[PDB]
Amino acid sequence: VAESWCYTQIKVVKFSYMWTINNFSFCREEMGEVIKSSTFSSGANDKLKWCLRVNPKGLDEESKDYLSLYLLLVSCPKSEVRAKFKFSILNAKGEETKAMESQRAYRFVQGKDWGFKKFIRRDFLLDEANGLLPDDKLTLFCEVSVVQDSVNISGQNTMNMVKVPECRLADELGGLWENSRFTDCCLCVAGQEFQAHKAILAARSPVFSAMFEHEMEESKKNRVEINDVEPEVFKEMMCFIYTGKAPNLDKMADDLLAAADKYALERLKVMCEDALCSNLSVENAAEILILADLHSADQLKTQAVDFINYHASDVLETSGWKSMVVSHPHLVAEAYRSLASAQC
Amino acid sequence: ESWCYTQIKVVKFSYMWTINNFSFCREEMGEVIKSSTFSSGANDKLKWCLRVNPKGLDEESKDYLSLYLLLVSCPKSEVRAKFKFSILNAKGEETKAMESQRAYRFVQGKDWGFKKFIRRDFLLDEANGLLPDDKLTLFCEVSVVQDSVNISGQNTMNMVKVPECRLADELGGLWENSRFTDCCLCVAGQEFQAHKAILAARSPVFSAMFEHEMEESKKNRVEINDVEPEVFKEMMCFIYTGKAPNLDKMADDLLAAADKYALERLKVMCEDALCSNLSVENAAEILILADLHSADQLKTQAVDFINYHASDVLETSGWKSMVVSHPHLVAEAYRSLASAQCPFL
Repeated sequence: VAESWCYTQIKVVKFSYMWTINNFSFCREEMGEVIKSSTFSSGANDKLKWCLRVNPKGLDEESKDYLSLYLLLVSCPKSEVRAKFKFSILNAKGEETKAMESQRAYRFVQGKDWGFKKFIRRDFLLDEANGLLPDDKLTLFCEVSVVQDSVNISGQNTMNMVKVPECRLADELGGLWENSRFTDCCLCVAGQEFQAHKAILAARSPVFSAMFEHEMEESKKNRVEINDVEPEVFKEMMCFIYTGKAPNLDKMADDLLAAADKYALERLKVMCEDALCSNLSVENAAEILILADLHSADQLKTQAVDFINYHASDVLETSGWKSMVVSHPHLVAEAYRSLASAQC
Repeated sequence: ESWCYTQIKVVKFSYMWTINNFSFCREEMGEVIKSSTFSSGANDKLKWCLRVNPKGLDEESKDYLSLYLLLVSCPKSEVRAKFKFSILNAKGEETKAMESQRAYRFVQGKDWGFKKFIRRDFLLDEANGLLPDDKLTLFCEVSVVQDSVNISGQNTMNMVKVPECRLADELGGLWENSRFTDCCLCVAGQEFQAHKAILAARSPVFSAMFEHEMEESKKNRVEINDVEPEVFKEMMCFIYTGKAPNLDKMADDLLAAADKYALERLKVMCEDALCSNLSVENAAEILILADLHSADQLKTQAVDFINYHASDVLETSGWKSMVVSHPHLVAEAYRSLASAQCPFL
């Protein structure tokens, strides 16, 4: 309807970073002495690289009590990148208070530097009443808004007289479980019967498939001894194997995660990690560390280490952490190495 | 999320210096009191010192006492330093002492400092309380700072990220290894292997006769002749890999196979591929194929194309061939035209 479908959508890659200028009150690398930062990227593939250039005393003498900051593009593929940036003045609580943003999105090319002359006054930063230098530490928050804005669409306005269902590989196999049809062999776990067959299980499971052919199916095809999981978790992985999804996640993520680690099912591991990553807590941190370590969830190890870094004030005395300490010296050694060396 | 950090290392150390009986020292010297060396902070890396001039080295310093600081030893020529000095607050005096405003480069063996301090008699004046037991206490703070930084930081994190979904890898991976050879189907000479449950699920027609309680005999001597082996391989690739890159040039045979196997999905993709294949010279053949295969969507598209391009479609002899061979098609086309064109004589 309406012939054309002009739906021009603007793609804005928004991402922000924060500074840490140690003891700015007496750095005094002024009047042309260049200072750089850590190069940073948006994360969406490696094309864009920025480096800051701060002048405590700005170039030219007109910015005597004023400072000017310039963002420089070190190198990028030639695409005439257009982007927008903003900065702010920060408080002790780490929230932007006096936020100033660039009026327009500035066109960038390789090696070009864009910034505002006399960006901000020196004395207001140095004002004691404003409290912008807690422990003489200066923080500066920047929010980049790189925009591509390169999209052209033509056509088509197909009325779609016939509705085409998508691929039916999952639901057709998903609906066969309750019917329990075409099950050649038996399958019992923890004394409860779950009628399934080894063909599709072998097809959708390399571990069992390797285990299937090697000197069991000749004799013990009908009965296979499974005890690592209770039926409530085995049915969940069964549903995941056939349907391709495990909707009952949050209530039973942990034991599902352990079962996935036993069978080396990476997708189950990461999605259970997603379920449990949001559930990080002071009281539950220790058992999360132990479960991640036993399951070799390195990413969950890192996130839990970060949680301990941010909550060392209270997590350390928790009885779970003490149990981890007495039981798992290696975990606490790793935590000490991370929080000591990387942080300092 | 960067964690810029940007450490700027500074080592603030100090060196108290106290001269016993300062009144008597003014006479038995004219130039310098070379003090002892000192170090602290970073593992005693740097040796520093100082020397006062109770009597001025030069005429300018004859008016004002000079405490002109010196460097003893250092590894690097470039050493930026801020040095502040005062009295050791015996009474209440945290003022009256100056500062070094600008960071100066301290090279090996060189001396640097200030010299305009105080009048000599005023310093010796007891009213100012600068002679505790005839001693001169100093609170000499030195702050060395370094070529900037040690940048980074990074703070690269966005949740945890997940691997690619693994529906197709399991099917494709098993086929490549050629493991679990459940059956050997010999069709057109070439031998093809496959499994039971997946073929039954994807193809209901294959599931039809294998549901009749006979499977072992048929698999050993399966009869497949309506479809060429190449289209069978294309079917295998579409089922397992999930793509049919060369479907465009084999739509007719693949569409016929889908009709035989009652594959609505494959038939739909075949019709869609054939939709963007109509030309001005072979429209009759496409319409005949659509009618034979009961392609309702393709048949309707062909009818619309003919209605639009009848000025040239009827010119070709294919229309006359259809008229002679298929009178019922002409009859129903005329019925549709008359019903659609109610007005006009």
